[PDB]
Amino acid sequence: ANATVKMGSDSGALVFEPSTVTIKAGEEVKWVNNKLSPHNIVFAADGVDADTAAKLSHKGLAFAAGESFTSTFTEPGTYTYYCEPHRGAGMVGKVVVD
Ligand SMILES: [Cu+2]
Repeated sequence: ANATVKMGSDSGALVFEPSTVTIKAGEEVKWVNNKLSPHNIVFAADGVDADTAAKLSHKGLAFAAGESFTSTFTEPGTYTYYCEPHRGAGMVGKVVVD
């Protein structure tokens, strides 16, 4: 049972919601595209290893109100994701794989 995040409120404010998710080692997590596009979900190697952070990242440009991404949360650890454009605009989210 994957967690589901949305890249922006299903209204019109760019917030990652849920901004922090906790799910199990080996499960996956989905993201839903909404509004204020483009967004991407770009994981900084935020304590976790480069390769895992990379493979979990999505530099895919999400234009279609319908496109959704999935990441495999194998390695227990912290992954911290942001948007490339909105990186430092307060648009960030966090993952705790258990
Ligand atoms: Cu964004």
